[PDB]
Amino acid sequence: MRSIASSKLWMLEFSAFLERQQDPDTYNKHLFVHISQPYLETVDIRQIYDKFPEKKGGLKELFERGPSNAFFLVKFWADLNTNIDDEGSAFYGVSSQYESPENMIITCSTKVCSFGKQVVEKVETEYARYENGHYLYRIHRSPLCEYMINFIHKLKHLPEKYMMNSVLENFTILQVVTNRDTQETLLCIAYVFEVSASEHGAQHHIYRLVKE
Amino acid sequence: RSIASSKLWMLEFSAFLERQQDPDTYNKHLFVHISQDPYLETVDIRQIYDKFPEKKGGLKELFERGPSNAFFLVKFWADLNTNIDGSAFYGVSSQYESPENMIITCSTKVCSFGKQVVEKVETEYARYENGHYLYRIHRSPLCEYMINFIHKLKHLPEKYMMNSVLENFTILQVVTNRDTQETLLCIAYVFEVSASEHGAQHHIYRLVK
Ligand SMILES: O=C(O)[C@H](c1ccccc1)n1cccc1
Repeated sequence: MRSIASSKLWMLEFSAFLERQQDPDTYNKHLFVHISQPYLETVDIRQIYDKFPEKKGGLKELFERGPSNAFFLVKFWADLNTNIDDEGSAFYGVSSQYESPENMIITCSTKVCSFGKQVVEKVETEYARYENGHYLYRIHRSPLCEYMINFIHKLKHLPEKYMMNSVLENFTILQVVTNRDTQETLLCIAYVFEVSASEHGAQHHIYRLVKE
Repeated sequence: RSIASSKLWMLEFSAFLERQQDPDTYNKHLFVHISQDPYLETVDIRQIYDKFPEKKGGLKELFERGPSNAFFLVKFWADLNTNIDGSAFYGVSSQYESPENMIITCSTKVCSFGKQVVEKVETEYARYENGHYLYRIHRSPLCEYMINFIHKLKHLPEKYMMNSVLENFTILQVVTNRDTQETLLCIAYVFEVSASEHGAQHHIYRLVK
């Protein structure tokens, strides 16, 4: 009730970044969004069904199947203050780490919704490595999908942050992590976005979704 | 004076939303509309290569092949003041005229923030009328990408925001003689949203080097 964790799986790290080679040896790594990990604040899941309305297979159906301790909402304030010109010397990447007390094979589903419609669905199977009494699932510098690279470039073309925020009111991502054998939902994370108001600095706020 | 080469000219072009209100009453909202003596203003085609499809088969290559008199830029102020909340038909219509009986190939490419997102290709056929030859597209369905795009623009709170988005949105239409492969007309389209009370408007330019 302190972090993005169920009984069987927890997020340690998540990041999306732009890495720009300045020299043969020297690199700038700009973090668009970044989580690295007292009680979490709570949000009743009915407050967010309007942004994730979906019928069959949707958030509501997933939540009702449970377990109710697997469901989180993350709000990101994305830092878009970075140069995106010189494409050749740029790598858009994602990294993440999860941890479990047991050796599971997991299925990770990511759905991106834009103005109501599902625009991307990515499904991957991940496998653990034993490390320090636990089982670790680690993605290191995987390429950011092209949709998201192009979305960032579109946001940055807008002349005012308030326009970026208007667009982002209609943008969500839903991540569902499932045990491949048991089909148990291990983690389900709903993500919403604004652009960070600050000149430089990504922020996040994590909530535990409830229904009480 | 108008969108015309030696071998083909546009008479009419429209995109519309038709909403049947009862058995005999319908609303027809025009998003954009051209119906057609001073000279057209000119635009250097190098200014617009970055907004259109480049590389093999791209605007630059097409322009250099010529003929140079076949190339036009149309700016639309699209009228988005209409209800888009079931009984609706989103449609496109157009008419062309030629002095010769050709089979024509119409290619339409939609480009969004650099990338080609839709390509449509159609073959159209002539009808003789009074020593010339007429081509007509009547109530062809607007592609799903464009409907949706309209619906997304209409969710935005401000027309200036809609116009910022539209700066990186273009459509390229290339009309070719199917048998000779001659370029008959090439029209680059760019967009703004029309202001309140305004309706649909357009401005036509002749692309040059
Ligand atoms: O979704 C799109 O492709 C674009 C858009 C998306 C993100 C930023 C700027 C424009 N759009 C169009 C209408 C609302 C957003």
